Amino acid sequence: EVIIDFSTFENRLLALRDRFPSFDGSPSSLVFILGSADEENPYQKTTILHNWLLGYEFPTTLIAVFKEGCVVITSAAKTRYLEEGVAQMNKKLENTFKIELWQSSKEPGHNLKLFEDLVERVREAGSAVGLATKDSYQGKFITEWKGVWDTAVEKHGLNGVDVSLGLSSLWAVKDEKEQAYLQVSSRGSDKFMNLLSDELVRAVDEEIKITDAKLSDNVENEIDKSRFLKKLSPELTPLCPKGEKFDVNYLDWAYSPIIQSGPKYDLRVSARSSETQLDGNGCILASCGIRYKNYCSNISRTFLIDPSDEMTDNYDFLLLLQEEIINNLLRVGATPKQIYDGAVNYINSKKPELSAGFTKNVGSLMGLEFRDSQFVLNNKNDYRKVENGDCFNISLGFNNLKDSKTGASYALQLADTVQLTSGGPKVLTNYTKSRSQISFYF
Repeated sequence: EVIIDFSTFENRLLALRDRFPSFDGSPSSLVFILGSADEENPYQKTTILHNWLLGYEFPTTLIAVFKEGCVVITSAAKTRYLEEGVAQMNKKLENTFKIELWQSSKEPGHNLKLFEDLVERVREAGSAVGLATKDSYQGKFITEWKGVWDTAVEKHGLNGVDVSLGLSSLWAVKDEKEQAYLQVSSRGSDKFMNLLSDELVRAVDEEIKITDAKLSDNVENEIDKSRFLKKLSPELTPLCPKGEKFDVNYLDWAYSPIIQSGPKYDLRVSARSSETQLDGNGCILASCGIRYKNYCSNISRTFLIDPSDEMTDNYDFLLLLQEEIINNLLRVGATPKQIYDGAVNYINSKKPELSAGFTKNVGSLMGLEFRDSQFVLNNKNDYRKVENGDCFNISLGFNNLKDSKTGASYALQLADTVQLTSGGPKVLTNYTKSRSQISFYF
């Protein structure tokens, strides 16, 4: 079932070795500690790191990285997935880089001594230690580790250094395999947006009493229909890497689907489905995002029900704005600020009535992390640069609009997953956004 891709493990672990000493703060070593799995917080940096290095989260596991090697503290059973590939890697890198697998144990005192041993190696490396400072896990293993670490900061003079920006830069560019998983994920997002539209239109047509949150929950639970998922394989298996087939067990939601039908809408990052009655008029916002083998995608659409002329005109503009971002501003070397400011320019030119209501960002880098907060497409970030192989959630919205004649409240939102390739940006989510196909009349 579980097979670690060891050429991928080697390349990514060595990339991390090569890059971490020049992370901000100049860490001399890295320590990442995964305690018990927390399925409620899948995007913690240490979990992302496991998914990146190994393809899987390894609970109750410590990984420390140095110039000359790597220490993994993990159970005998998990060591079985690693020992052959590590021995092969060690033989090749015999005079450069040595991975040591220290087998943990439930026997009291055993892991404690390993942690003490590891602290000796860390302090020998240097006083600056790179850590995922915001991560939180439970369990005996990490709790014993924290006691050792806290003292080593008190016994020796160690300063923990957060490495979020460094990891974000290291993870940004997607290799061939990752780009395939992102396309599978994105086609999954397409399928669920299609299901969402069909359910929405039916609920509106049938005037049923239902809240936005109940409707999005209905869609959300569709992913557990395994036999429905199996039938997606002809669309999805050709998008998987060479030698791989679609596996239903690796498809999940990136977040709970969001429906907001008004009159109040929320485009903030924290926003969820509204709790109020489905309003079958004007603008209805929908968002869903899928993970395939932990790679996130995102799609957002606006559906129009008997829209006013101002709604259709502004939806037409929203399409043109997304096109300007995707096919003009998303360029290798561009900063988030240049991209966001280019969007602001386009709105000021064509639709200044929409300047105030525009979202203060147009999305983010996306991948194993659904939203990379180190690479948000806003005016503030002038210190990241788009690279070939980056994948973006290009998501834009306008809130707090009213029709000038009826006073009807509305909002607009459109999002797509976009991959930078050598041939340029490639939109991975292909569910329709043509106004004629997202507009319904009753």
